[PDB]
Amino acid sequence: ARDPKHDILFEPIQIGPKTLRNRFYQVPHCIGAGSDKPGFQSAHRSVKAEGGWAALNTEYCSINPESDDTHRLSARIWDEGDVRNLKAMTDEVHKYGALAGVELWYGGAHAPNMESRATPRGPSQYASEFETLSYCKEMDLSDIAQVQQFYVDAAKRSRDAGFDIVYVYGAHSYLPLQFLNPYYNKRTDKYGGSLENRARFWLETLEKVKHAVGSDCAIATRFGVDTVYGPGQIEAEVDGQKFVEMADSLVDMWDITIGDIAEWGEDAGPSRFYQQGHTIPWVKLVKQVSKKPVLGVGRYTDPEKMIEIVTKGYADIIGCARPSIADPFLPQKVEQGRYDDIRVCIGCNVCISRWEIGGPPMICTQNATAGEEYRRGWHPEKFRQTKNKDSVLIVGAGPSGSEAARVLMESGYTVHLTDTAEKIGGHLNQVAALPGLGEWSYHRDYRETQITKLLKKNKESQLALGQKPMTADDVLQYGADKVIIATGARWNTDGTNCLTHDPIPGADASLPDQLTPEQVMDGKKKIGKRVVILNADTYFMAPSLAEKLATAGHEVTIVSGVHLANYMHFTLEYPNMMRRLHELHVEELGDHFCSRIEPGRMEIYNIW
Amino acid sequence: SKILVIAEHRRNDLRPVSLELIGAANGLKKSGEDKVVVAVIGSQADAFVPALSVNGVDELVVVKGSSIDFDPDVFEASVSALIAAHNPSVVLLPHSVDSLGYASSLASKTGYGFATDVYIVEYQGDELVATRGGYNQKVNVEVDFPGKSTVVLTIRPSVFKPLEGAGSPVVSNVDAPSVQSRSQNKDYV
Amino acid sequence: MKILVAVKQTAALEEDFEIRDGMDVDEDFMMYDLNEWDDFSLEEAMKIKESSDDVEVVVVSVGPDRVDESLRKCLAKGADRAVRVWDDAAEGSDAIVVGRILTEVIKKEAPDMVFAGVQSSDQAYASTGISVASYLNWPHAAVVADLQYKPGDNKAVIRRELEGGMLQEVEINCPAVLTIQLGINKPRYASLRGIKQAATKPIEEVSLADIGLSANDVGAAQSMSRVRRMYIP
Ligand SMILES: *c1c(C)c(C)cc2c1nc1c(=O)[nH]c(=O)nc-1n2C[C@H](O)[C@H](O)[C@H](O)COP(=O)(O)O
Ligand SMILES: Nc1ncnc2c1ncn2[C@@H]1O[C@H](COP(=O)(O)OP(=O)(O)O)[C@@H](O)[C@H]1O
Ligand SMILES: Nc1ncnc2c1ncn2[C@@H]1O[C@H](COP(=O)(O)O)[C@@H](O)[C@H]1O
Ligand code: SF4
Repeated sequence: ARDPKHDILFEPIQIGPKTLRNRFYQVPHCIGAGSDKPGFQSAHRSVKAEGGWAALNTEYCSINPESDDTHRLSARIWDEGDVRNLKAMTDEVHKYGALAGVELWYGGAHAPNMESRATPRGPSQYASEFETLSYCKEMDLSDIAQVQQFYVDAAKRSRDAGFDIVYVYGAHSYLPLQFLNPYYNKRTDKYGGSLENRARFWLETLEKVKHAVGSDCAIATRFGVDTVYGPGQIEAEVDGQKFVEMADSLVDMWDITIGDIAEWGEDAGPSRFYQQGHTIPWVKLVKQVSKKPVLGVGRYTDPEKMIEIVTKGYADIIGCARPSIADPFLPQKVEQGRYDDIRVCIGCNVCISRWEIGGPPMICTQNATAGEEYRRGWHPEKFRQTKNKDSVLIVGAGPSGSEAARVLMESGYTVHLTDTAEKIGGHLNQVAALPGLGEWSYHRDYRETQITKLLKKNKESQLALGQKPMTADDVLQYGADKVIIATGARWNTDGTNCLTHDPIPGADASLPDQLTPEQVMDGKKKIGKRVVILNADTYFMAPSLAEKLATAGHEVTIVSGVHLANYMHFTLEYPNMMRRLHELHVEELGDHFCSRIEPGRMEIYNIW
Repeated sequence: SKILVIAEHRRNDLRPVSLELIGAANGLKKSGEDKVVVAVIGSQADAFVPALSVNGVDELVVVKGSSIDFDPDVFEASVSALIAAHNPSVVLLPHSVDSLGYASSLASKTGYGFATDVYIVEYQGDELVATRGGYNQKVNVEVDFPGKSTVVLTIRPSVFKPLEGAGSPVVSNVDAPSVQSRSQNKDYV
Repeated sequence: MKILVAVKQTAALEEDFEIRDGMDVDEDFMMYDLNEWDDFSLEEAMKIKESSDDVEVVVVSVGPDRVDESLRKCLAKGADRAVRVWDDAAEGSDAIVVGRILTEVIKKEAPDMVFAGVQSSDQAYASTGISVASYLNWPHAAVVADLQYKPGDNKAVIRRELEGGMLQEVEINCPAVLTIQLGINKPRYASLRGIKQAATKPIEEVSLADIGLSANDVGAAQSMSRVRRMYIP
């Protein structure tokens, strides 16, 4: 049963005119649905409402076409069409007793407007440091009044759409933050200069929105209380706290983040760099001055960490984005004391990577039903039950084979899962041993735990590890009705690569001076002093091996025929990864690949 | 009447659990007048008299046998002989690998009270009550031993605290039954 | 040549089980399966069988009808024959009473070697095997982590796993009773076809009268301790 100390997480809390039923709150987050895939939006949020979350928010929700994020996908509330589409989500969230919230967004020059082609407006004219070809027009006084009116009209549409909670969004350096922050705001009139003047845009917006919908909706605000950039942007104990004091009477609930837009992996901290609770030192500064309920995200998945921040008085509410994606049912599982059923977010940011690429639906490393609830009918916690006594053999217990076993066992099937490996997890066991990636092990820990419990209740199923490798004869004679082959992949040993699709002459990882990732991670093969990594992969392997090797004292050079760590731009890991490689003295040679290798030397070429 | 502790040693050294058992025995007496006898068994067990001449020990019987260290046939024969000669109310063995080798054999023959891996012992008036685990340690199980004049317990190590300081026990030596054991200890690895 | 492996079907409890009377946990919260140490016992017998020519491996268990499920698993995992001993009067038989029961079926079977697990996962008496040795009057060793034995020899060499990981070699007369420790080998897993074939096999049922015992020899009434109370600490 639930630990009595977690009872606090299930106490209601008032926010203006509305009541949260418990302290579990899904802050606004992208999913790749917006107002364009109303099925996906309504299923994704409503499964979490069924799962016990007290409030579910849309992602950033454009108030007008001159804040259009195309090629990235935002929600929109521009007209009656959008009101109909989003109301599917509010109706569905209400069916499970949760509040529904919308996040009113205007991006200034950060929105590249590739669909609308309209001109964004801003406190001063700048080219966005994130969208570097996108510029805004400087706002005159009427412009300011016009954009304020956009917020008002969107907030009235939001009430029509059935939302309970309406945000003025001033985090990730969007428009209210731009007026606040002298990095953007160069004005010398009464909206620039002193704090009072810099806050005036966001304060008037809040007053107008509260005036229009406040009797009916909680007015929340999301605030990047510190840009984590040092002086020169917003700092929590300089402008941050003082702004909270100025706005406190207008806000029903504070939702606090850190960081800017170009580097918002400081907010959505990758486990590679940040532990659960990494934001606390900045976030707790808000309750030092606010009299209103406060939340601030921090990759919260553990109820022990959750009651800590509430009992100490650092936050009232547990805000979550990623934990709610990994486990829509995290709150119900805490409520029922089913702690070992919690599917814990690994902080890989693959979910975000989809959004960042611009256009595709979200996917999730832990939760293979994220994005699939509506379009495939896949509920994360409900499984169609088999009507036969079919048995399935599964060769390999890596992420795919172990997922297949888990789902088949939850579906009532007899399964026999087998692997040569000592533990569940396949290639993820070495991957999670790379520098910074220890939390990626939760993906296999969850499956190891679940499989062990499913065997206790599915009595004809079996797990066999440390086995002799299955042969074709072993499979054919095994006695299963269906067989799944999940035997994995390996890194190439002969130089085969995406540029030429052929081996490289002289490449051979059986030679004493050449190694694959697996040989490096195994740790047995000796490595010399001067290391060259030859890279044709754009995700984490080459950078992570470079980190591991330079930290162990090697002199490392990366020769990359593809854009090094390109995919880490999308996971938001790229900036701290580059800082890490720089401070470790890893040398990079971009735009080169290799035509032949020999003992102790290789021939490289410029790709252009 | 008497409480019998069977001490334990290996490769020349007394195993500290021996002191914990003296601890337990002393905490269990139903009167200052009850006496704790400790026995140490081995061909060279006279060497342990110094380490066993400690607070709580009223009699130290050294029993010499065939084996230097633990052997199941020797120990069973030796302990049955100690029990018959000292008629103790309670005999305390460590719950140790050595004791697994013979403890339950002592009980099978005899109809003595027997419980293993005991972590609470107590008298409730005149009935001995022992607590051990159940269902993979998820419960405590309290047991008693009706009409049993001799109860044999094995005791979980690192639970009972040893007495402090030295003692002045009457030492005796005896010989094991010279019967040849059906096993032979060879080397340690 | 015959190796007889005594096996036990152990109880595991669901969260959050309840004490029923105060004399036990409520049955509804109990799941039964093959004692973990018995996989290693059984494997060692199968190693011996597979290392030579002709060795009958028989498994034997004292308990009610539900035990059939665990003896079947043994058949699937290599055992040649399975025997179940029972009478309702044996409920509440302690480790020493079960040792007596096992002794009388072992005599009926007349094996060359007896293997027991070091302890059961549920009650962890660490007593039943060695109680069997005492009633059989057979040489015995407890906590065996290595076994050198060839069928028909007089004479086996074991290693005892002591506190702190250290091992002691012991030469032991046969026939002997050995209690087998975790880690001695790598127990095998039967395949679905193995299990299906095990399903066709008989479980031989043996009563107390069959082994010269009666209601008066068994049960809680004949045991060396008496449960006063179970509680969650
Ligand atoms: C998109 C994606 C998928 C991620 C996970 C976060 C995110 C996304 N879009 C957001 C947006 O539409 N508006 C906004 O205010 N915040 C958005 N987020 C950031 C998210 O809300 C959280 O601030 C971070 O993910 C950190 O919280 P947590 O994941 O550690 O709980
Ligand atoms: N013939 C085989 N028999 C049993 N297991 C195998 C065999 N070949 C490969 N495997 C196992 O398959 C697993 C594949 O896992 P992994 O590489 O993580 O693949 P995936 O990412 O698709 O789940 C490894 O744990 C490996 O040991
Ligand atoms: N009811 C039983 N039937 C057959 N063997 C048993 C039974 N109970 C215990 N054993 C044996 O004793 C072993 C160790 O358990 P124990 O002394 O009961 O903790 C088991 O692995 C079996 O070999
Ligand atoms: S993709 Fe990774 S960071 Fe995102 S919710 Fe899933 S497990 Fe967490």
